[PDB]
Amino acid sequence: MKASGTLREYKVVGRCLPTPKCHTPPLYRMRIFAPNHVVAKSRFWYFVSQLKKMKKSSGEIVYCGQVFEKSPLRVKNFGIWLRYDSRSGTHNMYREYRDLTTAGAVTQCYRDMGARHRARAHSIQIMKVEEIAASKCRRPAVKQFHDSKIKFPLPHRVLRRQHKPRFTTKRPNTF
Amino acid sequence: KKNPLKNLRIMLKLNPYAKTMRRNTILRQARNHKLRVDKAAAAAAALQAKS
Amino acid sequence: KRVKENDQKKKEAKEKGTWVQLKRQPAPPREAHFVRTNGKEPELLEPIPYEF
Amino acid sequence: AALRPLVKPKIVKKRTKKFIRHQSDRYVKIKRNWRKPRGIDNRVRRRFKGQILMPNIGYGSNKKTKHMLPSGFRKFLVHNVKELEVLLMCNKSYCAEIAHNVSSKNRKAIVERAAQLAIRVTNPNARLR
Amino acid sequence: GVDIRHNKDRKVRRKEPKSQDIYLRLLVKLYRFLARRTNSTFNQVVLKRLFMSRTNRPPLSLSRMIRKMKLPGRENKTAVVVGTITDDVRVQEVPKLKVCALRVTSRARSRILRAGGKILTFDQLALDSPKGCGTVLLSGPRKGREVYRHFGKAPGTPHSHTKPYVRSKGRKFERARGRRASRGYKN
Amino acid sequence: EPYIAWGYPNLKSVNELIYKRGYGKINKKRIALTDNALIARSLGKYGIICMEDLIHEIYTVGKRFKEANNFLWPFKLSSPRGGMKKKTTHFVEGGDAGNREDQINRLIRRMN
RNA sequence: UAGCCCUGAAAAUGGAUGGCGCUGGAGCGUCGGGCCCAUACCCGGCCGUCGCCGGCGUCGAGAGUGGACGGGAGCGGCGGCCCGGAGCCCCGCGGACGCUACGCCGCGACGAGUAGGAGGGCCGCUGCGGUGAGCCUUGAAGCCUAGGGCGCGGGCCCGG
RNA sequence: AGAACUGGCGCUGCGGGAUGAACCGAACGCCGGGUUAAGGCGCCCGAUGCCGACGCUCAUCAGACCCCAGAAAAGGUGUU
Ligand SMILES: [Mg+2]
Ligand SMILES: [Mg+2]
Ligand SMILES: [Mg+2]
Repeated sequence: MKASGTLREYKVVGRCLPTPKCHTPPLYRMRIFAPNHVVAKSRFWYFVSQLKKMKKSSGEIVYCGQVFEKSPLRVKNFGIWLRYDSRSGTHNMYREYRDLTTAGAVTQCYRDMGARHRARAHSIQIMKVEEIAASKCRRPAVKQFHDSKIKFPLPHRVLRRQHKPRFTTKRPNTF
Repeated sequence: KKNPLKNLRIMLKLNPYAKTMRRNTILRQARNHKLRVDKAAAAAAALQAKS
Repeated sequence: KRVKENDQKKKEAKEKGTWVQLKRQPAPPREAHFVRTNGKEPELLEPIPYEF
Repeated sequence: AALRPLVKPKIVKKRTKKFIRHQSDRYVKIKRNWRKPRGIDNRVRRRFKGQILMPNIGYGSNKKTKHMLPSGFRKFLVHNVKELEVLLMCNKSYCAEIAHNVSSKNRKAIVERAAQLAIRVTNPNARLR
Repeated sequence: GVDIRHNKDRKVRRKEPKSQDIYLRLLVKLYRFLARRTNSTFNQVVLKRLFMSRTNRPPLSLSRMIRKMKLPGRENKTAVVVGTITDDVRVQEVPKLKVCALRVTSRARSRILRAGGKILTFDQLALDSPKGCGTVLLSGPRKGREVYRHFGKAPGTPHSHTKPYVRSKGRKFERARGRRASRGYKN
Repeated sequence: EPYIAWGYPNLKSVNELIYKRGYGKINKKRIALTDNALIARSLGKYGIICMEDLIHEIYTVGKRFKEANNFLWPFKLSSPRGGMKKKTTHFVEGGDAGNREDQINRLIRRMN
């Protein structure tokens, strides 16, 4: 999985072919993050084959729909669980962010594990993304944003170069 | 090979229903444009006649 | 069996008259069935932590 | 200029630069006539970028414009009075050259006959007094 | 340009005859008009016998011709062979068949006419039958040559039957070892 | 599948191809299809004498799908005008070489 | 525990992310929208090769995806005071081009190549049998030329 | 140095890897327009002169893109 662009939260359910030995297989369910619906129905059969004796030529899915959030404008504290490979071993990890939807957090996890632990987006396994409320957050970087009557200025503001007079007679001021 | 779908009467040389497929659907997207100016004005000049 | 066996069916539809397709095909792509979730809901799983 | 043939097309010739031989510039024991390079090392046969081009059949000019003179005719060299009269049914398409071995006395009648037959001679003003 | 297999794109068969025969060309120019204009296949067989080679136009002897026309159903058809007719002295009685061929030999075209036949050429065949209607085309034995009996597997392999080249057939010439069991081996 | 790229085409991307880039083999050559006459003389022995009767048999996989698809010359499409994505790895891996499962309709428009 | 960074980290001409340089990146990781260009691909031109062909119907009179007919019987529509019948034109005597059939035209697909194998040469040099009622002291051969051209090329023609 | 399966150089140019037999693209008639491939887009050098996104990183030996061109154990209250 490339995790190209913004991600997207898919739900996939799925079962295996009706056998003479057993009718009605239980039709399991996951929650896949993928940049479109094809990668969702290709990582679904990655996480299933690690957990059951189901492989994609011996089972079919019945539903792959985008499941999306119930409050896209309500700011939430997300706390997720990883299973990424490192070079030396692989590691269990808790992690928190702060965005407006779960697909805005798991996108921000792949951009974070890419930054800090050099894990590419293929070696990483989400266990479960759920929000927690405030004042149960362990991460102190997120925790300082949990204070009403918050104020901070914008120091040293710079952007939009070559936009004006690539050659000017007016010294920029940081402000 | 003059291009079909880009000039007319070459589609029609190869598909005669494709013309009456066309002027059956320009009618339902010109009459549906009138249905979205009249109904639009009947809710843009509606509350503009309230206050 | 499939050549001799048909012979009981090439001169069976001879007197009855179909287009019986005794020629065989490969496996067709699967037909659109209508799956069922009676009562319960699909069981949610998710991958497990790394412990040696 | 006055003799004015039939249709003259757009004469495009694909290349106007006259293929020369590899190592033409560097000696005079190698004249500019084309001979294709059949070495093992050399890079004109192996045909790298930015080197001496070599002829192949894609430079062949147009079948309706091959052998056309830029005046609009196709040349046909003659020697005397009688075989200028073989060209009387092509006075709008083919033109007559006069060979160098013709003298200046017999180049005087076959330039005056070529006006009574209205045939373009390329050199009407050649080896005159 | 996908297919490295380009080595077969040029079909190999003849388009013209390689000869300079100004009478054979007027028989191709007759029949290559009749090949593409008549809706038949006889005119596209006798056309393609027009080119090719003198190896592939074998001499049809006269007694195969009167053997392959005594059969049922060949009562009144013309014999057609692109190729020459020699006679046999082997056969005595000659029926009065109608033939048509390039180049019948002189001792054959008088043993044909005295029986009451008639030799034709391929100009008075086109004015006879353009379609080839009601004729029999025949062929000589093209693999009867002394060349085609040197040809096989190899003359020293198992079985072989190939007649190896010798300059003088006799004793002490290719009969010493390999050709019998008492010396060397039996091939 | 490291060399190809495929999905499930919809109706107008089975319609775009036959009209704009269809070409029929008559005996062995590819000629512009252009007139209903050039299908009916070749393949009315199976029952699809016009242009849009070919496109039934090729969109719904029909009884004469072999004789319709082997009639068409392969689609000599163009290079896409949006670029591609890495061309070698699978489309699941962020590339575009493999099964893409009806996303092919986004690609066929750029190829033509 | 693991990412970046540093210690660990020594070789001889002056030196190598290619150089210049780069630190709110012109460095590293995960990515987005653009953008630039191969002889690749698409469209079109042109040439060649290969394949399948087309015209001796030059027949303005040839029309053929059925024709003469013909006696035995009625359909309509043409020459009415209900009977219904050849025009071999001629007011025009008129009608382009073409097929070296070893030629001309059509459509389609392909085009790299040392060794090596075949085809074409109206490429070229020397000599003979033909043949141009060929060429010339009113200047042939030969050589030269910042002269005019043709052929993709071998080479060639003409001017001075 | 020697073998097995496939491909390539040998016979082969062209765009790329600064240059390069074999590497990644792609295999060649002569060209006009269009689009891409591997690649790249501060200046040499066609193209980021986008008001690019989120981080990591101070090196008195920075780092910088397959094969490919100089490195390990062990260690750091550097720092995440
Ligand atoms: Mg070499
Ligand atoms: Mg060398
Ligand atoms: Mg050679």
